[PDB]
Amino acid sequence: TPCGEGSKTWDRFQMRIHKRLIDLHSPSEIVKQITSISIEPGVEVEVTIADA
Amino acid sequence: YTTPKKNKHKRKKVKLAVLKYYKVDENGKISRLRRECPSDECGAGVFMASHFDRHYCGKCCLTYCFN
Amino acid sequence: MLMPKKNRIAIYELLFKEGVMVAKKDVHMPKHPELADKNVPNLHVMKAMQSLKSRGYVKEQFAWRHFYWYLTNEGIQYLRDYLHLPPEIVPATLRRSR
Amino acid sequence: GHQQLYWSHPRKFGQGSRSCRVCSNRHGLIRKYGLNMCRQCFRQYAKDIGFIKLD
Amino acid sequence: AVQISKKRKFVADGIFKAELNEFLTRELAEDGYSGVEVRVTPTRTEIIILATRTQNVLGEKGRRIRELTAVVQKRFGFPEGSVELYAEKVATRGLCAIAQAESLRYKLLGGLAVRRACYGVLRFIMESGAKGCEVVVSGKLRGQRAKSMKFVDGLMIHSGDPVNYYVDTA
RNA sequence: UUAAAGGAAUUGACGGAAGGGCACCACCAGGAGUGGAGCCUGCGGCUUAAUUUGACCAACACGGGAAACCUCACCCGGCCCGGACACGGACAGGAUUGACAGAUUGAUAGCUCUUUCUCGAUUCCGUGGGUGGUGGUGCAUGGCCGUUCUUAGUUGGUGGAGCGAUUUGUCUGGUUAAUUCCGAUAACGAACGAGACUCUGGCAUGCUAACUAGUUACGCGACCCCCGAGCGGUCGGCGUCCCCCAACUUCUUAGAGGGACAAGUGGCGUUCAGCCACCCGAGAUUGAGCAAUAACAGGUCUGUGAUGCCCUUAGAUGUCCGGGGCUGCACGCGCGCUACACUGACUGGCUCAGCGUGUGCCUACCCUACGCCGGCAGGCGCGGGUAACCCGUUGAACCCCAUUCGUGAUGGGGAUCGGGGAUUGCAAUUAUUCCCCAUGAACGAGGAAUUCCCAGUAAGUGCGGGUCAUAAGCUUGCGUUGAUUAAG
Ligand SMILES: [Mg+2]
Ligand SMILES: [Zn+2]
Ligand SMILES: [Zn+2]
Repeated sequence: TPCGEGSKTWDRFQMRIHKRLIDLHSPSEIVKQITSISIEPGVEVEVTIADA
Repeated sequence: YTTPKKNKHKRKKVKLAVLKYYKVDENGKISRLRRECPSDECGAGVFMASHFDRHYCGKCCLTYCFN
Repeated sequence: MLMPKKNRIAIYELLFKEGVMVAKKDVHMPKHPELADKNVPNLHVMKAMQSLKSRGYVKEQFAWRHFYWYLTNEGIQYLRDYLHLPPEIVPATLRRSR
Repeated sequence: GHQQLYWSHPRKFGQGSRSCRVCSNRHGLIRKYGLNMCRQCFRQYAKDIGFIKLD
Repeated sequence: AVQISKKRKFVADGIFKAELNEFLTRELAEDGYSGVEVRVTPTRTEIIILATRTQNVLGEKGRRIRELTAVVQKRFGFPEGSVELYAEKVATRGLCAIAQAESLRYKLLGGLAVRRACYGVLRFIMESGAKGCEVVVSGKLRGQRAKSMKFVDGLMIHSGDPVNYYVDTA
């Protein structure tokens, strides 16, 4: 409630993010053709380092 | 909304209409009437102030001791 | 406000060479991040762009909390004349992209 | 003015400094996760952040 | 700076989407704004408007993009030219509820009656292939006590989860 | 003396009017108990310089408000302009800033004053002007929330009945959690609301997958072994993605899909809708989210640059700064903890979990392992963790076994209260918190009345978020232990 008056309500905004995982052994110039292949706003993919 | 003890008014300044701080003699001769401010930016640019026994630079804020 | 004249040049030189700046409505904030070099405070950036609205020269709205700014047509030509600048030094609103 | 005692209080720990991000409520805000919104405004921006309703 | 945790990545870009929504609603109120969509790239990033009138959101040679992108750059901290907006004409102008509510704003701020304004926007959506739609105009009408008009027209669901994506509220 | 009184039909609301249904915000049957006692907290009152303020089932642990100052409006006092822009004069032969000394003050506020330098047209003054407002008015409003209202209701079109308001549709019944169905029929055909749907809870020895999860197998290491053997027992000891010097998914994580539908068998009823148990089965009512039409002069202008009007505008209701109050006590009221023991309490052993948070563009300060100093609170160095990667198999409490105490206002109770020790911080004083020793009050099961709830449910029991520098007797989630009574 934007005020303090009511009858004691409590809403539960819950946000649930999922995650998956994939290994590679590959050289990392063609890591660039892993990235730029979907525009896709609904993904958050991350690039792990290729120093090994 | 009365306030009878009368809070103080605005800071009115010196407003005295006399500078004249270079006295002229012997058909043109220069006199520093006050000592100049010895700071590391304003050598012979501005005047170090003169109280009746102490001196203090009005800009660079170093002081001359009580003598 | 105070209008220190070497510092109004500091805020006019960026408000002219781009038509944007991003002040944030909190006046007791010690430093302006976009200028960052000529020791200017957050407060005058309001209190000079108040003066640029009220002549009729700049135009603004209000964010969540930030200020944005856009130059009018009258504000463009007056500020190059204010800073002694020719009609070849131009603001970044005419054409900069390709 | 006169910078020596102008802003002399510690605006630090405690609710003198924690302001709302939206337009500065200083009564009952949410420091969790860097949201920093007023709780009255969390129903204005529930669907837009990603805090959808009970599912 | 050094990177930060994953639960605060997701409220970072969440609060990024909420803020330029609020600014562009104030910025593009008179042009039929109707939301934005973001795309994050590790290059020049990519945003679009959904404007009804793609005229006024453009300038001459793109002025009201290039200063509408620079404040996006110079507020959040995007680097030197890594973000770009685009105008885009929203399909079926009378089907997203935000757009004509911004356009019936100026049917009330234009100076018409509310009853000419409400029925006019009500028939428009209907003839734009609608299944059911309603408008409530509430507030201080002719008189002193604020009483409210509603113009429910057709059939409309209200409950369950399908009042999330069969409907759009404004 | 007065603009209605009076007639008849209609819709609502009501009746200590009849019929028929439902609810633990209702009862019966029962337990937990509050009201009795201590206390923490909230509201009234009184008192005060002020004890700022809103609300009186749907107010009274509420303003996500557990305030030391900040926040903060209220009180006492000191500064600042952060009163844009337009009008004229004062601005070049002396407009406007700043500041050391000192009697200045709460004050290293140049506030004022004596003295006197600096700043550079920025301004100051006069007048019209925005402006800011936790200033009024929620009975001018928007958004939102609350409620009758979680109970089963609401509506057109089109016909029929009626001068007409309106009505049938929306029904006698049978049944249903339910206008939910059957059927009955001047009504026929539809929309919401219910349901469906989303989440969640439960079975997948099926499917796909695992150096951030594991199991099993093996080689090594170490102990034990009647005896002395080990394919013997123990190991969260080590290694088997490091370029194979092992496979695999039961347990962990999810992802799709499968799974229950009242299907089968009987008794019922118009062999209609359906109800009653039984058999198979993990399960034969998992629990909540959303939630109609029409409304209340419900609350909030103190979340909001959502906001109309009024008020206030520099001797400011603007705003900074220090202190006081928001906490004061002959009294009453409401939530809530501990109790009032022997089913207990001590002391020492033995012991098993789930939910989840964690280092910042601003804002600088997080989770902690370990090591070493302290009888405790703690202190220093060393690390890991932006996290299924570290805290961490989260060794929680209750419990259990082992000893001490025996119905004693007692080792039950720990209020009250003295002194000392540390941590937090700009500041602990009106006790922030934590620890120690000492002090040891009522309280011996509770008047009239009243709440909450029926299956992992009430309850005992702890942990975790949120407020957080310090902070939980509050709230919101978690798991453990786990019921008596009910099908009306
Ligand atoms: Mg507000
Ligand atoms: Zn100098
Ligand atoms: Zn008043």
